[PDB]
Amino acid sequence: EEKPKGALAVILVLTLTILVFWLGVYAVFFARG
Amino acid sequence: VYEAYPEKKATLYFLVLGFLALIVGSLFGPFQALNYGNVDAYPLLKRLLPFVQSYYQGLTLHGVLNAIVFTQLFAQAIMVYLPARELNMRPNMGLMWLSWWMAFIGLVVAALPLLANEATVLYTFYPPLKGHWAFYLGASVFVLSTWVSIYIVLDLWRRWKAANPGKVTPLVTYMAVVFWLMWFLASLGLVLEAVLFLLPWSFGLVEGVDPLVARTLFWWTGHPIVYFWLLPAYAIIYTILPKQAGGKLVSDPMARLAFLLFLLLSTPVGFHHQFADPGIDPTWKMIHSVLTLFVAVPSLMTAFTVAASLEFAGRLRGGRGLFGWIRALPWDNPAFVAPVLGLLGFIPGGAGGIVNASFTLDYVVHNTAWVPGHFHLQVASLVTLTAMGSLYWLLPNLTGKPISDAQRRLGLAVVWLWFLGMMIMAVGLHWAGLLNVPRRAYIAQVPDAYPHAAVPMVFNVLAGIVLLVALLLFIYGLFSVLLSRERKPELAEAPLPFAEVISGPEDRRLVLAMDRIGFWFAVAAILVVLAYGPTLVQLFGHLNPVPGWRLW
Amino acid sequence: DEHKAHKAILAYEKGWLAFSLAMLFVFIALIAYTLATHTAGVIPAGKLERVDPTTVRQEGPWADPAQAVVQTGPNQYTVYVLAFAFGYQPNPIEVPQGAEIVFKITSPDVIHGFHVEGTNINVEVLPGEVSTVRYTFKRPGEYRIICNQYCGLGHQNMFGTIVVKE
Ligand code: HAS
Ligand code: HEM
Ligand code: CUA
Ligand SMILES: [Cu+]
Repeated sequence: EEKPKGALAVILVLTLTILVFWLGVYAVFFARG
Repeated sequence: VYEAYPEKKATLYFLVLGFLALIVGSLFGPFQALNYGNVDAYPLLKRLLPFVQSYYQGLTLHGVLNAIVFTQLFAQAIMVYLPARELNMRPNMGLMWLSWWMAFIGLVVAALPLLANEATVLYTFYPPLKGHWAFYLGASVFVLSTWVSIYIVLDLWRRWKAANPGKVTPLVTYMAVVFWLMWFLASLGLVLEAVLFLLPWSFGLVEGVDPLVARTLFWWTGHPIVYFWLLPAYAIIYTILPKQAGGKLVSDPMARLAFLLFLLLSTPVGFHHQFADPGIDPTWKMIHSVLTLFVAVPSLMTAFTVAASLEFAGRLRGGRGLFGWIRALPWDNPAFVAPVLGLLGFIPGGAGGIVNASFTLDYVVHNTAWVPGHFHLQVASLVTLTAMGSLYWLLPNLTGKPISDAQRRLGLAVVWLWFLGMMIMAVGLHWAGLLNVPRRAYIAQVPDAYPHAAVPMVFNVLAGIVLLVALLLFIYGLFSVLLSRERKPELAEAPLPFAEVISGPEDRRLVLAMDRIGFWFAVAAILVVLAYGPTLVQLFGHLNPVPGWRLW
Repeated sequence: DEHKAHKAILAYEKGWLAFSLAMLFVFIALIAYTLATHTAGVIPAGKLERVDPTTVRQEGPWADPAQAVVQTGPNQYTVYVLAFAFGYQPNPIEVPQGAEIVFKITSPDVIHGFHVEGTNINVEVLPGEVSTVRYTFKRPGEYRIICNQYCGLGHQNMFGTIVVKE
């Protein structure tokens, strides 16, 4: 039919989680600097 | 069923041996989860299992049986059997049973020392920690079993190319091929470690081993080995799951590309396990960091390709809006469920991994409980669950024994529990890790050491009980399936539930390129020498062997 | 349908890859950033420095615990630490804050972890090699060292202490 809205949904969650994790720990790294 | 598909038997023997290992290893799981919840359950286990000597004997057995024995035997099952049935070809049976005997002789030989508290050295076995020779010789023979499996598949592939001159390798076989080639290159680290150091050491030919070169060679194999665990699960997710879901694999070329990229980038990344090691150049670590980031890409594609296929599947099943396709999936089918949930946990799992792989960020969590949090979402969740759910189509196909409604709902409980527990544990372990709680530690025997982890220590307790119950239910069900004398021969001769593949015009030219495997295997082999060559040359020049220790 | 879903699927796939490579290159940039800052000290030194683990506490800079710290610059102190089967010498380690401490850690037996709780000091310590790391303490007080690499039955109990004088 059309745009994989669902798949795009999933990869968005994936992307957001990655950012929570990556940015989250990147902070903690400087905090312990 | 066995005389014209005798591959069917050999494949069952791998899977059985593999599910026994999984059970025996997993027993220690609950106790370790409790240990990380500050509850000491080991005097109870030591009563039950009188051979167990320490928390650390337990941990060795938990790693080795699960992440080494179970996972290898499941790949040797799937990544031979799935190509065999797609090609409808018989693997060299002489060779196939030889690989099984090796894996079984190897497993027994190593077991004897493990169970005898003679090599409580964990599944990493880092020198100078010195295990009993039969541990090292057992492991060797166990892992060389896969070298027979490589051959077997290459043989199948050559033979099929001969009867179909110039036709493109079929999907599963292509996966299997790049798979086994990638493993071959990857195994070379460990084999050298064993052949040059750990074997003569344990035998007493030498009195020392350099720990730096030993752990370098270890990790050359060490990282790809996890892909070796993952890809058999990926193969099932790409080519069988979408059929279980009621849809199709939306892209053949994507799956090929994902797998090709694993062939390329699986091995040249080991330094992401040695970020905190000395005597390795910081530039080489930054390089290996970037290539590690790249090795994420294949799984990033996987995620879209696979999420599309299930959206599409959801759509044919009468999907609704943005989220409708999710509810229309076959949630009553454990074969669909198990691997989907595995994929859910894999999202937090991947984000975990990418963090670990960011060089300087590794120092935050390296060797902490966060690392076990990361990998239980990968191997103990995605891989194990896909492995578990897959019994629902694979076991009948091999044995001719059907699956009753009860066992189907039993499975569904097992699957949800295992998933919830793992998730609960994952919150626990990550949280404890950020809180500096180390891993590989018997921390419930020093109760006042880490008070700051009060609340995530609860989760760890909770997981342990949930995952205990799930485990017992798994054993109860699995045996209920193998011990019943129900047999339909006709479902044993029922073709695997391979999925249809959607394909377009552009495919041809791209797929064609990817079917230049010999060229890609040489590209992959070069990347390995470029990444490890300069450093290994530098360590081997300056070998500093130190003597062995037994500290248990 | 089906075929129409193919193209669209393959199209958004290419977009997804473009975006994912871009996000990874952003990560690659922010790491490179830390490699240029002070916080990069914690990366162990690249050059090999070979010692004897059997002669380590009987001769050389690890033999005497009293000689462990050494002023080596105007605000630089090198500390010679030794992590051994189930402890850390010297214990506790004493250093001034706002000074750059350069640790040089080894073992006489097997592999240990050196993880200073509350910092970025997380290094593996190898018998027969020297793990060299650089750090500045900005807050004073008692920092706890943990062995986070399995070293034997007494591993869960291997702790140390760093003392950074205000
Ligand atoms: C089988 C398990 C293995 C996988 C798979 C795995 C993945 C990664 N890991 Fe890891 N790992 C590291 C980096 C990564 C990276 C970059 C990835 C990547 O491959 C991750 C890629 C994954 C993604 C990018 C996510 C894709 C998500 C998907 C595909 C799911 C989408 C879900 C859908 C579509 C479902 C939706 C369905 C609906 C119905 C809505 C690093 C550092 O770079 C360390 C060192 C830590 C230290 O200091 O010790 C490390 C540590 C470990 C250890 C510890 C080893 C030891 O004992 O010393 C093990 C066993 C392990 C296994 C595994 N690891 N890893
Ligand atoms: C019954 C469910 C399970 C539970 C409750 C569980 C629990 C744990 C815990 C708490 C640890 C941390 C121990 C420590 O760091 O001292 C651990 C370690 C580990 N687990 Fe599991 N686990 C389970 C299943 C699995 C499975 C299925 C696999 C692989 C197929 C697996 C592979 C590993 C590995 C490789 C380690 C690391 C051992 C080491 O560091 O050498 N676990 N497990
Ligand atoms: Cu030293 Cu654990
Ligand atoms: Cu890795």
